[PDB]
Amino acid sequence: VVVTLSHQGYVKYQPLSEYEAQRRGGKGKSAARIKEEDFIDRLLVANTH
DNA sequence: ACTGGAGAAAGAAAGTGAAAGGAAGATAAAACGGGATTCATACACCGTTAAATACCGGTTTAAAAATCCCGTGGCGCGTTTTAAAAAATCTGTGCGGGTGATTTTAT
Repeated sequence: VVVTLSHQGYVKYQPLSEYEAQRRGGKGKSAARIKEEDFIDRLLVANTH
């Protein structure tokens, strides 16, 4: 899974099989919904156990 | 006149019914956040080419690395406190036969 954390503190993880590889130079798809004033600071990849 | 019992007055202490109010609860309206559709529209993938960049050979030189002396504060040791977690000890409760008790209405 992949773990994301926001500045004010919000945790969540998603299955890794949802995002598919592509070629460099793209824009990508949104991974989470941000609030009015917040931003993502960390990103982690790890196993459930 | 005097005595001792008895009833009535008077006074002081305790129990009482009623008391704002305030923290401590409780209950609704509201604002919120997370899923099912619906596409148009912007994004992903495939051929072409000018241009921008990586790479090699040889200097150099100024800057950073290496070395030596020393004087301290930042870790290390030993011994106390102090919360935190764990083990030990109490407290209720229901199963089924027995003893004894309570309340409200109409005519």
